[PDB]
This record gives sequence, structure tokens and C-alpha cells, in this order.
Amino acid sequence: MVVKRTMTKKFLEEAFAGESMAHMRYLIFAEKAEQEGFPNIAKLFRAIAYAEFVHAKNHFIALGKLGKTPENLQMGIEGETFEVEEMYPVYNKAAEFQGEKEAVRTTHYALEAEKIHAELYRKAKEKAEKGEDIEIKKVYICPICGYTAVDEAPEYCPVCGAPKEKFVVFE
Amino acid sequence: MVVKRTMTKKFLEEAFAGESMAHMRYLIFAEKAEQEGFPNIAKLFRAIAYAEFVHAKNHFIALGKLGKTPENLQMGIEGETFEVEEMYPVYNKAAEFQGEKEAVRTTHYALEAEKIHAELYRKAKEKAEKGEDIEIKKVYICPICGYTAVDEAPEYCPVCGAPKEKFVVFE
Amino acid sequence: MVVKRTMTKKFLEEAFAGESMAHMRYLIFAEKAEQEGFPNIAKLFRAIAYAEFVHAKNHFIALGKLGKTPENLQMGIEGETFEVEEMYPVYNKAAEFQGEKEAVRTTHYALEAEKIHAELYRKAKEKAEKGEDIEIKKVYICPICGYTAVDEAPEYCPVCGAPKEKFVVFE
Amino acid sequence: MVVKRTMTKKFLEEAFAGESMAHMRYLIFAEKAEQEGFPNIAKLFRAIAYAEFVHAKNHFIALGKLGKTPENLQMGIEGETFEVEEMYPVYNKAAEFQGEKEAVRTTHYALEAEKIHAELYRKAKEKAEKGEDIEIKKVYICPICGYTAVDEAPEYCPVCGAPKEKFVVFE
Ligand SMILES: [Fe+3]
Ligand SMILES: [Fe+3]
Ligand SMILES: [Fe+3]
Ligand SMILES: [Fe+3]
Ligand SMILES: [Fe+3]
Ligand SMILES: [Fe+3]
Ligand SMILES: [Fe+3]
Ligand SMILES: [Fe+3]
Ligand SMILES: [Fe+3]
Ligand SMILES: [Fe+3]
Repeated sequence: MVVKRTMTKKFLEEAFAGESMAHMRYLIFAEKAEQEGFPNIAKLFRAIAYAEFVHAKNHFIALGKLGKTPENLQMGIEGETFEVEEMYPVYNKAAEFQGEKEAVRTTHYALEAEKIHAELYRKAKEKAEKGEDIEIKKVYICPICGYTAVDEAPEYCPVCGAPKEKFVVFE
Repeated sequence: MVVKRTMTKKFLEEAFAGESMAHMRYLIFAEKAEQEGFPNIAKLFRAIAYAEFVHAKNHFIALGKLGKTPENLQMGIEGETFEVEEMYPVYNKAAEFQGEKEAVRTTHYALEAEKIHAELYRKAKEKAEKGEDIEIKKVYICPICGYTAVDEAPEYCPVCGAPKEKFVVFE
Repeated sequence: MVVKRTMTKKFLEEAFAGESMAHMRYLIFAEKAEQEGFPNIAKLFRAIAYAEFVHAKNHFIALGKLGKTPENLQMGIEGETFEVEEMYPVYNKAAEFQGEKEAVRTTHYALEAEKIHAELYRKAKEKAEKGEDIEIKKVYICPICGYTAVDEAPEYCPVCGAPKEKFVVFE
Repeated sequence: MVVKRTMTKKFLEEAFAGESMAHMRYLIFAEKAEQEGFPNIAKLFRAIAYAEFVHAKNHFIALGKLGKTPENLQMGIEGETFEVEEMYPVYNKAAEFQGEKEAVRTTHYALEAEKIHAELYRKAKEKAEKGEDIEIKKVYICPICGYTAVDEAPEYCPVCGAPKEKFVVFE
């Protein structure tokens, strides 16, 4: 059963946030580990990242935030709406005011790529509240700007300008 | 250049935290979607999670926290030590005092399964600054509690008693 | 009109928190300043603390949480209930587990003296929704572990045992 | 002895923040209460606010953040520098971007009056490390924009435009 007392709820939320941070950091370290002359350290990094994922999933289930697929899609829709309507524009404008190139560039990349996720989730929710699965194949993702390309893949990136060969395929 | 202003650094740290949380949530959503008759929505969730990973990696690179393997290995060691020694016993004590079965069980699993990551990382560091690669193969991870079993794997999980075949191998 | 946007609401809440912390810090600084040989620096600290109070009051008015007293007492009642019931026992248990004399002593002084505020506020609210002011006089307070003594004053503080002459009277 | 373990430090810092918030809220409620037909409610509000101040002071001393006046003034100097350089300009620009009148007005009042506090603290500090007290009298504070006037007080407020009769005297 979901926890009700406030303090244990706060503690579990903080634990989930920490475990997610740890898993993401380990994933980031693994890429550089495999990019250097130590191919077998990325194995350990990915295994322990999976362990942190398991811990975070256990914490998430403990709070009882998981339901059916339509509710998960609704939560994703709300999260995506908050990430490209309120947070990122303000962060980009603050970074412009303070005058630093890297933060402005990163938020520029992240600001223009999040507008599609909400549409995809809404389509999935409209097609999932009845008993049927959507049709999709060979989703392309950029490794430099995170740009969701569905089915067809543009020859060059309309955000950074990377060639189509550089993309990663999820099928 | 690395971000030196305080407000932009705080903004980017919060954005990194949000992206990591979103990526973890999307991975959990995909895991749930595989369990129902929607194999394609799991693909969509995985692709969007990889996009969130790219966003968070760009945010992490902007802050300049990434370097060579010894430094991020030491960072992982510090994080694991902090997680095992201080936070988890306190959370377990608080959950025991308030009296939630789920929080106590999850914290018990976490504090009993997280003890080996620090030792593994500590050993690995003193070989990744001289120039060689670690000799570890075929790592095992439990899918319920998450206990890193290196090379050989026990017949049953000492923490939860899961069968051997349930283990997720990495090689 | 009240502030409706989420991001700027969060910004104003954080600013209010910072102003309150600064005002508390200045009020604490003034007491030590007057304890030494500088009676004018205490005056400067008091004036600057009042300026911070004005800032925080403006921030509070902007967010729109201040209104008529009959409904205003409810926020204080809820805050006192949360402080006495949930937050403080957990902190006391954690400080006992980690083993710090100062934290345990401070929490023990805290939870045992915060119990009367909720009762006083409930009585004030249920006597003050008809247009009449409550009949109360000479509220006493201990200067070490403040225990809200109403009207009459005990000879010694039941919590710390301080003499009666040290009580700070309000009239 | 100062608290050294991390979790107790976090808990005590959160408690201090909560107590400061409670004190400020109670002060504002008292000021509203005395503005209407109930005079004696403000007495109770101010008494319990003093109790919250005592609790916050105990928590602050527990973390051992208090020293002599020379070093005490440094914390105020740094706080004012951060408040007037980083936080308020960014908050004002964000409020301008989102387009709300109240937040822009409050931040405009706040950012134009905090520049003199750092100078006052520095002037007090240079005279404090030698062993003597500064000379100051009749400090005026505006009650609708927080504006520190030293000795002489202008006829009209150069920020809001209030007459010099409305000010409050801190002697
Ligand atoms: Fe963990
Ligand atoms: Fe996103
Ligand atoms: Fe791209
Ligand atoms: Fe297990
Ligand atoms: Fe301020
Ligand atoms: Fe209280
Ligand atoms: Fe007492
Ligand atoms: Fe209180
Ligand atoms: Fe200030
Ligand atoms: Fe003014």
C-alpha cells in the first residue's frame, strides 16, 4: 500500500531522486570508459547502473506512483508540458542574461526538441484507452541534440546538422 | 568554458536532476508496457528515455564535472560510500519508527545490496590510472533486490532467495 | 491579482524563504552584538532585520496567502500540528540514532514546548469568528526553551528549570 | 560541539528554515490582526512568534554558525552580496518575461534597496576588528519598500514616494 505519513514520503522521494542521479552518472561514465583503452570497465559501470535502476524502481513502486498505461501516458504528458512551457524558456533566458555560451547552447538544443514528445504521448494515449497498440517502427534518435525522428529520418539534422548515418535506431 | 556563475549552475543542476528523474520514469513506464499487450509503446518509451539521456548528458558536460576515468571512479566511490553509510541507515530507522512495511523492506534491500559497489570501484580505480583494463567477465545482477554478483553466480539470492535463472547477466 | 504562473511562484517562494532566513540571522546577530561592547551595531542589525521583514512581507502579499484572521488562524494551526506530530519525533529519533547530544537536547526542548500553540490557536479561532476579541493578558515565555505560559507564571520552568524572573513578558 | 554527521546537519538546517518561516508568517498575521477589531489576538501572535524565534536560535546555535561580531558581519556581507548580485536580477527578468505585475513590482522594490546594506556592514566591520563601536543614530526604514535611511531622512521616499512622516524610527 502507498505510504501516507509525510516524512517517509519525503524520504522515499529523495531516495528515488538520488538513485536516478546515480544511474545517470554511471551511464555517462560508461561511455567515456568504453571510449578509452579499458573496454571492461564499462561492463561494471553498466551493471551497477542497472542495479541503481532496480533500486530506483523499487522506491518508485513503494510510493505507488505506477498505474495502467493511460495514466502513465498522462503523467508523461504533464511532465513534457511542464518541461517545454515553463522551465526551459526561463532557464534559457536567464542563461542569456548572465552571458555564458555553453548553457545557452544546451538549453537551445533541449528547448526545440521537446515539443514533439507531448504529441507522441497524446497519440499513444488516444490509441491506448481502448485495447489496441499503435503502429511504429525504426525510431531515430540523435546522439548530439536528442531529436526524436519517427519512421523516416531526415538526411541532415535540422537542429545541429549531423548526417543521417550518425543517428541511433530503436526498432 | 565551464559554468562559473552561481545561478546558472543551480539552474543546470536542477535541470539535470529533472532529466534523470524523467529518464528513470520513462524506463519504468516501458518496463510496465512490456508486461501488457503493447510492445510498440515500450519502444516509444525507450526511445524517449534515450532522448532524455542525451539531454542530461549535455547538461552534465556543460557543468564540467566529467574528466578521466580515475576522477569519475573516485566520484562513484564517494557517492556509494555516502549512500551506504549515512543516508540508508537513517531512512531505515525513520521508516521503522513510523511503521511502514514497504519502506522498511525496500530500505533493507537497498542497504544490504549496495555494500559491494564501493569495494568494486575502489579496487578498479588502482588499475585504471596505470593504463591496464580490469579482468572481470559475465557479471550477474538480481532483478528484484539488485545484488552485484561478479563472475560466478550463486544458486539462490542470499537476500531474497530468487532462483538462479532470474539473474540478468552482463557480458 | 495573485500570481498564477508556476515558475515565478516558485521563485517568489524561494525568495520569501531566503528573506525569512536572513531576518532570523540578523535578529540572532543583534543579540550577540549587544552582548559585547557594541550597543549601536545591535541597532543597525535590528533596522536591517526590519527591512528584511518588509521585503518578506511584500513577497508574502504578492503570492496572496494572507487574508481574514478567522481563516488565517488555520494555517498556523496546521503548521503547529505538522511541527509537533510528524517532523519533530522523526528528527529526535534520527539524532538519537546518530548520537549527537546537542541535536537531541534541542529537539527535546522543541517538541515538549510546541504542544500548546495548536490548542491556543484553536481556542482563538473558535472564539473569533463572531466579531469579538478574546480575553487574554500577560502571556509569558521562557527565554531558553520558550514555553508559552498563559496569564499566570510558574515559579520554575517545568522543562528546563529556569527561574521565574527570566521570563520575557508580553503585554 | 558542532554537528558533524551529514544527515543531522540536513535535518537541523531544515528545522531552522521552518522555524524562520513560522516566525515571519506569525509576524505578518499579527500585523494584520492588530489592523482590525481584535487587539489581543496580536499579542498571542507575537508571543508565539517570539517562541518560534527562540526555537530557531537554538537550532542555529546547535550547528555552531555563530562567532564574534567581526566574523559575524562577514556572513551578512556575503548574504547581501548574493542577494543583490545574483538572485534578484534573475528573478526580476523572469517575472518580466512571464508578465505579472506584482512579482516585478516586489523585485523592483527589493533590488534597488539592498545595495546600501553591504556598505553599512563593511563600514561596521572595519571599525569592529579594532575594538570600538561605530556612531549611528535615528535610522529610518520605509514601511512600504524597505529602504535604509542613515541619520538624515529625505522628505519623500526616492523609491515609492512616501512622505517622511510614514517612516519608522530605530534609535
Ligand atoms: Fe543506490
Ligand atoms: Fe523532455
Ligand atoms: Fe541531432
Ligand atoms: Fe535478490
Ligand atoms: Fe534580502
Ligand atoms: Fe509553534
Ligand atoms: Fe524553559
Ligand atoms: Fe513552532
Ligand atoms: Fe538584505
Ligand atoms: Fe519607500
